[PDB]
Amino acid sequence: MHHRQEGELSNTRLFVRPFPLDVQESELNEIFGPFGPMKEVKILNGFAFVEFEEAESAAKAIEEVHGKSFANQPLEVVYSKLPAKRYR
RNA sequence: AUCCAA
Repeated sequence: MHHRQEGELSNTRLFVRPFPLDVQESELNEIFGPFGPMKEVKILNGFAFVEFEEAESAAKAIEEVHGKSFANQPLEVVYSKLPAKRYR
């Protein structure tokens, strides 16, 4: 498969889906926040990316938020594409 | 409703 869908995922950058078209960063901060200090959040059309300041925090938020109720259905949580690959 | 950032 092409590298657009393959590569090493970050232990801190989480993928979250499915989402409604009305999810908010304030919702995910209450769900994922109790798992450690968060680095960044971004909500999008069908998903969001929740990053942690620690790998153990994100790894726990997967093992705890994966399969939780949101928009009347169980969502999923797993590792997402690695951040900070941008040039410098 | 399934990968965007940096």
